[PDB]
Amino acid sequence: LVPRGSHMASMDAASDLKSRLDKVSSFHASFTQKVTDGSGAAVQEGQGDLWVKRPNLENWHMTQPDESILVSDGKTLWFYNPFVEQATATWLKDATGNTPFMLIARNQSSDWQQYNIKQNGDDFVLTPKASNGNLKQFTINVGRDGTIHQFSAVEQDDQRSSYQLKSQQNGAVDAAKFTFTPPQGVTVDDQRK
Amino acid sequence: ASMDAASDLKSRLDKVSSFHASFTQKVTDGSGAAVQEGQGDLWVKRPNLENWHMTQPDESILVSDGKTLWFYNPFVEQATATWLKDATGNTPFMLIARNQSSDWQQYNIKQNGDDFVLTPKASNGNLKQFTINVGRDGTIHQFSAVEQDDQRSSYQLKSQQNGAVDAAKFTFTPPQGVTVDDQRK
Repeated sequence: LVPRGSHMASMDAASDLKSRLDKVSSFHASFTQKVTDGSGAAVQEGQGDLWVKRPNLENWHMTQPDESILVSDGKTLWFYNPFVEQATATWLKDATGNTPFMLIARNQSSDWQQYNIKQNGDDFVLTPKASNGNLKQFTINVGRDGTIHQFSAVEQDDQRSSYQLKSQQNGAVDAAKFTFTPPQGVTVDDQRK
Repeated sequence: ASMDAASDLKSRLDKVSSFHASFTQKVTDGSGAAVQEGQGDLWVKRPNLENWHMTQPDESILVSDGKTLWFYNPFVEQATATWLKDATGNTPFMLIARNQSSDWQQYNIKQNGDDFVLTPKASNGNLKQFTINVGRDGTIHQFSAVEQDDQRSSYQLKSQQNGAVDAAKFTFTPPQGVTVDDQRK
């Protein structure tokens, strides 16, 4: 019913272009180049080559107090409850909740520019520009070295979640523990249509 | 004032690319009801940056790690380093390599099958125009670019060999006996 307007047609095009390119995370190509000064006269020709490695997605893994987990490979968000042996898969794009963890882990200008952000020293307070009720509020404390010390989040139904972080070990961890395969026996609700 | 805050936040966060933290969490109603409490663990691996390496017709090379753009002319034994931020030109290669939504959302974009034509929203930019042909599988077949001076560069690509590329390629250290002009302030 609501027609496809120019702004959406452009968004759909950006999105398809992106999904195509998402399929190749690295490649090598030979090319032929041809330059033109402005008028049309052939300024230059030649052969060359190009290597590209695209960014990886962000990854995260959180263990709740109840010992159930949330795992993200950047596409899927997996939720797993080892006590009841139940697992839920959902595309991250359609995921709901856990936005602080997504913001924390992605650290992208473009996610940050969706908020009004005041800064007092190491403390930052973020109010959403688009007040649709995704996150009513988000607060975070980050050292100069980038260590996150604490943060809190207000959901749209005024549900507040606060976190105080300790024992912050930097240094890498193996990508295999950010990819989740339901263990034998676990009921899977795969909501990825 | 909001945009300095966003930047500094990001820049603090850029210093760390992975971490493990233990935490204590507390959850609340609108009222203030102590719905939850306990300890838990968080692991994060941040995105790494894009990388590209390009050999020009004249055999000079452009290498990018996401922060620095190195330009090296082995014939005259001269290399230039410049922050990628401060860089001018080579926008097509940055876009191809980054493949970020937010970079694509800076252009009005029309599609016809595999062909896409892009014109910048923010008309004060590097690129007057950018054209690219991408297959369903993500192979880039050709593209072309018009700079602000009406100059036009076209590329026709072949031999697209996907699969891992040695990360030798994307880190550049000036060779001994090459004169470096480090423009990074």
